[PDB]
Parts: sequence; C-alpha cells; structure tokens
Amino acid sequence: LDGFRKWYYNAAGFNKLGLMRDDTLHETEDVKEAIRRLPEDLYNDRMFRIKRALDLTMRHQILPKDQWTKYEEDKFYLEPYLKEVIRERKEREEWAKK
Amino acid sequence: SVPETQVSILDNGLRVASEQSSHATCTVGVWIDAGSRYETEKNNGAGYFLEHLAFKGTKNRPGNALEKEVESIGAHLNAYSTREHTAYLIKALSKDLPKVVELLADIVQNSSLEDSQIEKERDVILREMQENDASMQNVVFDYLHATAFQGTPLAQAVEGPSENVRRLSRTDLTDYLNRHYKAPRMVLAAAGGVEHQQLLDLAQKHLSSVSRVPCRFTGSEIRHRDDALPLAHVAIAVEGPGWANPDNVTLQVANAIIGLCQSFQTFNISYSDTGLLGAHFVCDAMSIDDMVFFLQGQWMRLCTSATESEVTRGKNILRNALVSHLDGTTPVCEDIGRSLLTYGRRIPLAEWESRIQEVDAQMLRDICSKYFYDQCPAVAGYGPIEQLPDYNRIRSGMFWL
Amino acid sequence: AARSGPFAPVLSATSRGVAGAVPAAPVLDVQAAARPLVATVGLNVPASVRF
Amino acid sequence: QDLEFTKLPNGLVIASLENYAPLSRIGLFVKAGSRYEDSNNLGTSHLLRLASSLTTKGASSFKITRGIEAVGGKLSVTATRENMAYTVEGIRSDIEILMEFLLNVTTAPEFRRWEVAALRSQLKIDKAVAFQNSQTRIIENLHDVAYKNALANPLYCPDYRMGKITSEELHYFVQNHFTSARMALVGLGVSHSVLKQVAEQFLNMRGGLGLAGAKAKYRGGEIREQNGDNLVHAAIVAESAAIGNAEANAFSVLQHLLGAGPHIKNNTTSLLSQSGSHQPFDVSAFNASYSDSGLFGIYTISQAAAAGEVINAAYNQVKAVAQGNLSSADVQAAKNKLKAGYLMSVETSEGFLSEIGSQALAAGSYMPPSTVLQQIDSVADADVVKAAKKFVSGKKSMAASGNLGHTPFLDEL
Repeated sequence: LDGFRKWYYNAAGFNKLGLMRDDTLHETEDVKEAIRRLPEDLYNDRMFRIKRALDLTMRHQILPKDQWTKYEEDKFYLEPYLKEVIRERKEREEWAKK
Repeated sequence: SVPETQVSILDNGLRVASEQSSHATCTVGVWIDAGSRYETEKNNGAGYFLEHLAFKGTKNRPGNALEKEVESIGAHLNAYSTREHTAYLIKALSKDLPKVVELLADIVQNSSLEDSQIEKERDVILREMQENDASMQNVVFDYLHATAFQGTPLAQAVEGPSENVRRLSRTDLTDYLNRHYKAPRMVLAAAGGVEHQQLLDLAQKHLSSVSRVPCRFTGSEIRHRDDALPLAHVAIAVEGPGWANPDNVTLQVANAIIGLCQSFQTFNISYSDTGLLGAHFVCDAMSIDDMVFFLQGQWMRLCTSATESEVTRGKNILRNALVSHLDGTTPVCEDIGRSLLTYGRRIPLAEWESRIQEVDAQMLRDICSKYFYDQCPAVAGYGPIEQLPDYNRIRSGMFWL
Repeated sequence: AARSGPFAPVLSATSRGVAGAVPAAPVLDVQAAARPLVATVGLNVPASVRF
Repeated sequence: QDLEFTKLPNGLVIASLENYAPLSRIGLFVKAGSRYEDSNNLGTSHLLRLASSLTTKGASSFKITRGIEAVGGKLSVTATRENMAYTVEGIRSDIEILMEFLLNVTTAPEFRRWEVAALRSQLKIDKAVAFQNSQTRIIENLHDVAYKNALANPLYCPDYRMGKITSEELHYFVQNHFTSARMALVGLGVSHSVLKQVAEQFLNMRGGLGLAGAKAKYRGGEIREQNGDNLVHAAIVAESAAIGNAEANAFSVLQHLLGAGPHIKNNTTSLLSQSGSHQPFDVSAFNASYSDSGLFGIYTISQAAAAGEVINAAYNQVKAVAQGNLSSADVQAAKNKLKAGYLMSVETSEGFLSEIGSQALAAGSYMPPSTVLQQIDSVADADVVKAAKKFVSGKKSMAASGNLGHTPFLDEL
C-alpha cells in the first residue's frame, strides 16, 4: 500500500509542479479559514509555490526531476489548521441543530 | 427564601413599605406619582425645576445647613424624575434611620423655594438643556416619545421646553407642589437594615401631614438630519401593553432573545396602560438601512419562527437580570417605590419566576405577533440619516410576504 | 548658523512653499473625580471605565 | 454564618460564604496587574483582560460564550494596577459549568495567534472608549509622571504596542504571574467544599510564587497636555502610605475631610469646595494606595481662565490642614462619611465579593466590616494632620490637560 501510494503520488503529477498536497485543496470556506490562520512564512511559501505552478502551467513545462516534491517530503501543513476549522464548524452546527 | 415586602398605610394614604435585610445601610426614598404626564403644557418643566429646588433648603432647615446635615452622617442624597414618577432617595446607615426620614419629610413638605434660587436654578436648567442636546440617545428617545405620542401629555419631555423653563414662578411651582404631592399618591419605601415598625412609627411622627387631595400611539416618524455628526442614532418602537398587563414578562423574554450596529439596545418602557417597545441603535450612515433590515427580520422571525432553546435562553437571561434582590439597596427600594406606585403591591420574585416559567415558545410568538406584526412603528432618527429608510420601507419591513 | 552645528535642520523648519514619503499618516458612542481607575470588561456586559 | 478561608498547601486561598442567595457569584483573584510588566511587554495585561473569551484548552470559544449565555450567566474581568479578578455569576443550578468555564479560562488558556490578531483591533476600540473622558487620561498621566517603573505602567495598551503583542508574551505573563500562591478563589452563595474541590481540577498546575514585581519608585514631575477641553483637568499628588500602614487610614480620613466627591445630585460639601467661589468648578481629593506605595493629592476641574487660583485655593486649604486648622466635628463627620462609604461599598454582592477577594490577596485574612469600623475610628485628628503634611511636603507629581495658558507649574504652585 505504501509503494502503491507513492506510485499514485507520481501519477497525480502535482509534485512535478513543485506543489504540496495541501496546495491542491479547493478553497472552500473552511479551507480559506484554515489558510487565514497560517503563519506568515508558511502562507508566503504556499503563495510562491502556487504562483510558480501557475507559471509552469502557462509555459506548459514542469520542474526538473531533482526539484520535484518527494512524496515522503511533502508536508501536510494546512491539515492541522484545517481540522480545527472543521471541528469548530461542526461544533457550531451541532449547537444550532440542538 | 427572599424576605417579603411588607406594606402599611397611614390615614394620609402614604403607603409606607419596607423590606428589611441584614445590610447595615439603607435606601429610604419617597416616590410620588407625578411626572411630565400630569403637566398641562403651561407648567411643562415644573417637576424638573422643583427637583432642582428641593435640595436648596426648607423652612425648618434654611439653605445649605440642610445639606450639611446629610453630609454630617455621610449619607448620599439623590433624586430623579421620569414622565410618570418622581423619586427622592437617601442612602445612609441603619442607625441614622430617624433623621433621614425627617429629612425626607422636609423635602416633600415644608420645602422652601427661594426666589433667589429660582433664578440660579433656571440658569442651571437652561444651560444644561442648552448642552443636553449633546446627548444624542436622549435626543432620539425624546423624538421617539414626541412622534409616538403626538398631541398627548406623553409627548412632552421631562425637562420641558426652554420657554417654560424661563417662564416659571414660585406660585406655579407651588401649585405643582401642592397639586401633585398628595399623600395617597406617595410611597415611603425602605430597603436594607430597617425595621418596619420603627419606619411606620417614624412615618406616623413625620410625613403624617401630607395633604389628602388615556394616550394614543400615533405611529409616525421624526428625523433630525444633521450631517456633521459622526454617528447616527435610530430608535424604532411599537405600542407597549402597560404596567398591569402580564404579557410584558413575555415581551421581556423576547427582548432577552434580541439582547450589526455599533450599539444595539432593546427597550420596553412602560407607562400607565401604554408604552414603547422597541430598539435603539447608533450607527455610521452607510450601515443604517442594513441594520434596520437586520432588526426587522429578527422581530419578524420571533413572530414567525422561534425555537424552544432560544426561549430558554431568554427565560434564563431575564431571570438573572430580573434578579434584583440584594442587587443593591438603591435598586431594591427603587423597586418597592415603583411597585407600590404602579401595581399597587410589591410583586415577589417567586411570582416573577412563576410568570417566567409559564412562558413557552408558542405564547411568545403569539404575543409578539400581537404586538410587533403588521404594526405601525414610531421612528426617531438623529445624525446622518439620509440612508435611513422612510416610512413605507419600514412599514413593509414590519411584515413578511 | 554658527550655533547650528549639526542640529540646524532640527531647530529650523523650512516649508517648500513653491518648490521616505509620508507613510499613510475612530468614533464611538459617548464631572466626578479622584476615584482610582479600575477598568472592567465582560463576556456579555459591555466594558466600562470606573474612573 | 460567615466566610471560610482555607489556605491550601500549594498557596491557593479558598474563601466561601453560603447565604442561600438565588444568584451566586464566584470570583478568582490574581496578583497580575499592569505593575508586573516592564518596558518590553507593555499592554500585555490589557490584552489578557480582553482575552477572557478565547478558546481555552478545555473549552472552545464557541462554548465559552454560548454556554455562559445559555444559562444567562455573566463573566467579567476587572483589573487594577495590582490585581486582576475574573468573576462569573449565575443561578446555583448552573454554577458547576460556570466554575468549569472560569477555571478553564484562568488555568489553561491556549492563546492562539489568529485569535489575538483579531483581538488587537478590539484593544484599540476599548482604549478609545476608555479615554473618551478626561479623568481616565489625567489619572493615567498622573501615574506615569508620579512613578518610575512599576505603578507608572498604564492600565491600557500604548499605541505603538498594538500590533506587537504576541501569543508568547501572553503565555509568559500567565506562566509567571498566574500561580497558586498569588490566587484566591472567593464564592458567595456556594459551598466551601466545592470551591475546595474545584481548586483541585485546576489551580494545581502552577504552584510557584510567580515572578515578583519590581518595587515602585517615585519620580515626581509635572506633565501638561493642551487638549482644548475648556476644562483644565489637573491632578497634583504626592507619595503617601501603603495600603497596610496605619497612615493609610489617616489618608482616607483626610480625603473624606477634604471632600471625596459630592453626596448630592453641589456645594459646601468640602473644605476644598468651600475654599471665594463665584464659578463652575469641581474639586476633590484623590487617594490611590497600592501594596508598596500610595498617591494622595487634589483633583480639580475648572474653567481654563480660573484654573490657576482655584488650584492655588485648593492647595492653600490643604496647607491649612497641615497647620492644624481643623475641628473635631469635621473629623468625626469625615469618619462617618468614610465608614458609610465602606458599608455601602460592601452592601452589594459584587462589591462584597471584590472586597473579600482583595483582602484575600492582600492579607490572606478576612476583616469583618465591624473590625474596620473600629480601626477607622482609631485614626485620630493629629493623624489626619500628619498625612496632610506628608502631602504638603513630599515631591509632587502633576498631570494637567486642557487649555493650560493659565495653569500654574509645580515651582509656582
């Protein structure tokens, strides 16, 4: 399962643009709240990575293979911050339900 | 376990009410059923100007020697006037209970209005009014009262128009004093470390001399546009039920549900079988209309769809707030004086709790539909109020399609 | 002048008249005295000054 | 019965009184005022005071707000230069979760960075609302010119420090001053046992004595700020006694002799107020005593033009009291005013809870209202005179604001 997940990570292809996994999340309301709660350095790296991926998609290029994002290396930075947004979101929802 | 408020009555009709408690300081006050509602537009500032003159000396205690006495025991002397009630209250120690009562007796009868003082208090009152305009929310609530009770004695303010203030004389005052200070319309209320029998004996000794002898809600709006002010104050109200109508309690729970504008306050002002129930908010010009829309939706919501839980919230909120027992002596008595003047009796907190717990969501939305839905409001705006909607838009926001 | 030394532009001000930039250099709803300050704030009750 | 005060072995004071009130109040008192900051973390106590509804380790923000408003209870924070007090009140059937919320807020905050970044704008708004009146600004200026290090720190955050207060500063302040030896948990309308039992779930984390605060040093100085207000709010104070010293009382009797504000809703209510008078002006005596130092002086509001001699007249009156020119009936009336003010301050429930709280942190003991009465009586005429001479001689500190073209200076005063 670990090797097949690495193969699927190579087949997804966002590592060839230098992106992380959390860069590829669709910005819903909860995702934008989690992005707003990021520290300044992580937010700046995320915006630069997104801008570089957009430039590479503009020129129809990819990064060199040494510059790709290694599956093992990818960091799920937004995840911790996101869970909270969802948790808080649900708590609020439940309160209203009841 | 809250001690009951015991009420006695002298021949004069002055109900002497007291509610003893451990606290060693007491708040002894006199309430009088006399306000701007009893004035007839020729003496529109008589109660206010008498409230200024009442501490400037009596016949027995001429001038500042009187207030020297209330400095000597370290007591605090306060007075206020509303559209329906006037109160003169003293916070003191328990052991100074007799002299305080005697002091209050002078303040209600045997009072002396010095002509010299009359000019000095006229300049005080005139000037304060000349600067009172500064307080916007007071201007907005006076405008709301005027446009809601057009043509009635409830439109006119407590202070009165500068005109009357300048044009007032001892005899006029004497009249208001001799007319609206009757013994059956007076309550001697005491709260805190007082004994009821001692207070009754003191009321028999002094104060036993006091002589024994509708409104129409015009739904409309007043707007004072002045664009130089930084913030806008808007009050919207409908007709209230009055003091004696129990659904007030339910309406209070509704206010506790409401509790977008920088400041949003709900009010239920009650007078004798009338009142103003509504909301006052103070906002920047470019937000005003949105506030109004917000506010009307809430009201409409309660009238349209209100859950069980929020009701519980209001019930509880009101409960804690309604809690006044041992909140403060000044409050405690204030409640005794108003309860004997309005209800004719002191409603205990257990009866308030029973009337709160009988309120559910169905009767709350029924009473809110009775008092808010499809009613013509009174609107009073002051400040940059151009984006404040006119009467058709507010009236259309008073119901849902 | 002579007294200026290196503090002239500090003891003197010169408007350009006719011949870093300024870095972009509110309103709240509105006596007694001498009771030491004790500021209070609350979750529900609005904050206040007890001057 | 009466209050009960067990001292726990980790230093926490527990005080309880069960009077079977329908609404019961529970407060927690910490020696963590603004005097414990230095020049590197100014305004941290203001953000800590405004950060009482932030997601705590135990409870999320939504709950800490919706749960207190669900039962209709109240959570408030009152802060002086020495002490902070977090108070909750509500129906007896909901004070268990009210103590859960309050003790979570006191003991285990999280101080998330996005929450404090949202709170700094509220900090600016709260400071503007607080400085909407002239007294607050002139007392803050008076403390800043009167003291050097400790009590000179403002209650409200400075303008440059907004945007600069971090989560780490709040965490450091809490970890260095919210320890059990500086805390008293006081409950009116509750059983002592539960307070003892709610003192174990929390208030057990930090058992230290906290990072003690520097000794406050007097500096003197007069600051005048032209602000335009027609009224020149001027406060002239000097160093006075600490809370505990007997001299303290003497200074309280001295302010009630000189005038402590009006007692009527406005004349001949003060030796000061009496000292000629043909204009609108307010004059009172100011006294603020903290556990190491005190400030006593005069406070004047007046028309700019007369601002001078009015201040001089007030000063001259105190000099008369420094020369023994007083009567025993005046001192007896001052004692009666002071004791009536104390009894009316403790007659309310929240004032009673604050008093017990303060006494706890200050002396660890409860002083029955009665005891105080006889101690105030202890103050005698000469004692009052003595405190006066202290003010009349000690270096003064002056904070002035308004149109100060005719406001005198300290070397002229």
